[PDB]
Amino acid sequence: ASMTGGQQMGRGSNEEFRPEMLQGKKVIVTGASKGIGREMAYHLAKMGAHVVVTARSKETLQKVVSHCLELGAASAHYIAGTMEDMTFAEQFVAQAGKLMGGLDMLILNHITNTSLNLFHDDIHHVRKSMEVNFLSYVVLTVAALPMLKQSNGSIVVVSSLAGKVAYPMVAAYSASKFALDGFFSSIRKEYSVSRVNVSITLCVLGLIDTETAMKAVSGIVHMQAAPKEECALEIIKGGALRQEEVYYDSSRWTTLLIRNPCRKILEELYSTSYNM
Amino acid sequence: EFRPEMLQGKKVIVTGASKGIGREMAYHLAKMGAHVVVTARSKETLQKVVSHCLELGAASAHYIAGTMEDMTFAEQFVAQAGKLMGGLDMLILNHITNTSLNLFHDDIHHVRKSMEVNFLSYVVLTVAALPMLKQSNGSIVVVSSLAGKVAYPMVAAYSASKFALDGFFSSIRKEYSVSRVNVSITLCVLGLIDTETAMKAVSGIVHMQAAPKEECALEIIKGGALRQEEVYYDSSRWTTLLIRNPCRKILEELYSTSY
Ligand SMILES: NC(=O)c1ccc[n+]([C@@H]2O[C@H](COP(=O)([O-])OP(=O)(O)OC[C@H]3O[C@@H](n4cnc5c(N)ncnc54)[C@H](OP(=O)(O)O)[C@@H]3O)[C@@H](O)[C@H]2O)c1
Ligand SMILES: NC(=O)c1ccc[n+]([C@@H]2O[C@H](COP(=O)([O-])OP(=O)(O)OC[C@H]3O[C@@H](n4cnc5c(N)ncnc54)[C@H](OP(=O)(O)O)[C@@H]3O)[C@@H](O)[C@H]2O)c1
Ligand SMILES: O=C(C[C@]1(c2ccc(-c3ccc(F)cc3)cc2)[C@H]2C[C@H]3C[C@@H]1C[C@@H](C2)[C@@H]3O)N1CC(O)C1
Ligand SMILES: O=C(C[C@]1(c2ccc(-c3ccc(F)cc3)cc2)[C@H]2C[C@H]3C[C@@H]1C[C@@H](C2)[C@@H]3O)N1CC(O)C1
Repeated sequence: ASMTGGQQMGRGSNEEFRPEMLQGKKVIVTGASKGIGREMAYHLAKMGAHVVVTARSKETLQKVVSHCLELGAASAHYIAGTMEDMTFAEQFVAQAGKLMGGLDMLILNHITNTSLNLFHDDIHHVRKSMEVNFLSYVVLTVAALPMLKQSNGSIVVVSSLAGKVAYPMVAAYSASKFALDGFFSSIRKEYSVSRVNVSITLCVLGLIDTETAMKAVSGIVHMQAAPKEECALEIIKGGALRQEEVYYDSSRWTTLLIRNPCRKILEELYSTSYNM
Repeated sequence: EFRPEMLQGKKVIVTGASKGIGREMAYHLAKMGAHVVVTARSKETLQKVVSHCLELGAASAHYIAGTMEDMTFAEQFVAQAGKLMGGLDMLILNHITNTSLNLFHDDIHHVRKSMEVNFLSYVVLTVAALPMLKQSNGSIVVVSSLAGKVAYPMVAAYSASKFALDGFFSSIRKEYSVSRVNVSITLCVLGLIDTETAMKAVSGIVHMQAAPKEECALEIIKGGALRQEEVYYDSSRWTTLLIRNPCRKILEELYSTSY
């Protein structure tokens, strides 16, 4: 332990993933009682990492923690509460970081319960989507940044194809996912010039075979769903490799067209438009 | 091709119209003979715009002062304006909360205020205006930015609110298409303009070739009247070439076959 030293990241480490990259890493996973969140928890447990999981259900989180330790998690803990409460979001991070003695990766995955419907007048759902899916993520980031700066850590933001392109029946949801891109892509550029060695991974996902998604699309949307296990891993891979964006969808056509080279070009052209 | 006669007698709302691009839009509409209801917080500055609008030949010109931080004011403003003009043909959403260029550290109050003013009030204003716009087969004009399409440092909260506008309004545009709601949605993606606020905020930080606010305001009205989905306005030739996302339109068309 004390007689041990070196680095997992060398030549090729920016390109090829190894589960050893997550060995002994301190990770937070939000919305981890089910779906992709729970699948990410499980993969991190297997890779030999420390985990602190959160969601509103204490019972469901207990089950995840139990199973997480069984898979070989360096440590597994939960803190239950709602991400509607900005005070809970802020203290959760400090309370979670106390448990692990720091933080290497912050996985922001939770969303407020959403169903497919046309927008008419539900301003409460518009506001709640902005608060839970976007604002809580900002609060969690502010609370986690001192620890991530110490560890030269990572922020992993779970977004959607609906956070890159427009879709009907998800206006409030899509607004909150687009906001994530605007916010986190802007601070990534600030961290670059301020030499803050905290990476930011935005994960653009298509349909995933989670219970919630399958029930929500039932009889409304007829689309191929990708497996939640592989999705969870691809998210962790991009985070560990410090990739700016991760794309995961069933369609070959999506993977080919989702990338925006012109955005990357426009963003480069203003390096020469910035003072000290 | 646009014609100023398209706005002749039209019932238009212009938000954030006491100065800059908003005031320039209020002036162009008055020249075209539209009925106008302008808003911002400054009663004095709005009076000057109304007077200068009636001076340019507006069919009618009114102002209602108040803050877009108050969702109740936003909702009631539309009904109030709708009572004044006897309906609505165009809703121009232009206001934003006062923003300066700074690195993000812990200002969650500015993140929340940016989402409330620059995004949420736009949604509130739209909900309140939609019955009238459905009657007139009207238009919604959303003033966004290049920072609402690409990432920029020192504007995290602002950029988040402009990206949110794209997500929201582009999604409801697709819903209006399938629900056969004949209300068009124009998202205006603007580059650096020569307004007092922007010229002051970029001073000693960034320099460019500031596009004129007069022409900008007209290009916004043009896109709205022509019912264009998106309007792009910037001084750079390279921006106009790279700003468009054809692959997004292609991907959006592929998922139309799934419901
Ligand atoms: N599923 C897909 O097809 C798909 C596609 C694209 C993107 N994504 C993204 O992937 C992520 C995970 O989706 P999923 O389908 O795996 O979700 P899921 O199975 O529905 O799980 C949602 C998780 O968030 C928690 N949560 C709900 N409300 C919350 C609140 N108020 N405060 C805190 N946590 C809350 C849930 O537990 P409690 O209810 O007990 O709180 C649960 O752990 C989301 O960011 C989603 O947008 C998924
Ligand atoms: N100028 C540029 O370079 C540029 C570039 C890209 C995009 N844009 C977009 O263009 C639009 C207009 O920009 P501009 O440069 O013309 O702005 P501006 O001169 O700063 O005008 C802002 C307007 O919003 C009002 N406003 C501010 N806070 C308000 C509040 N809480 N409630 C209601 N009204 C409020 C202001 O007046 P009061 O203080 O009296 O209320 C004023 O009428 C914005 O959406 C901006 O993002 C501009
Ligand atoms: O982000 C999600 C997943 C999801 C969604 C969103 C949009 C549509 C969709 C598809 C074709 C259309 F034409 C219109 C809408 C269907 C489902 C699920 C349902 C609902 C909203 C959102 C998050 C979860 C899970 C929530 O429960 N997705 C799947 C898309 O690839 C991006
Ligand atoms: O949207 C605006 C205008 C504006 C802004 C935003 C970002 C930068 C910028 C430039 C180079 C960088 F590298 C980083 C940031 C500079 C100015 C102005 C200042 C401030 C924010 C925002 C709205 C108004 C006017 C508000 O008063 N713009 C001009 C860009 O083409 C898109």
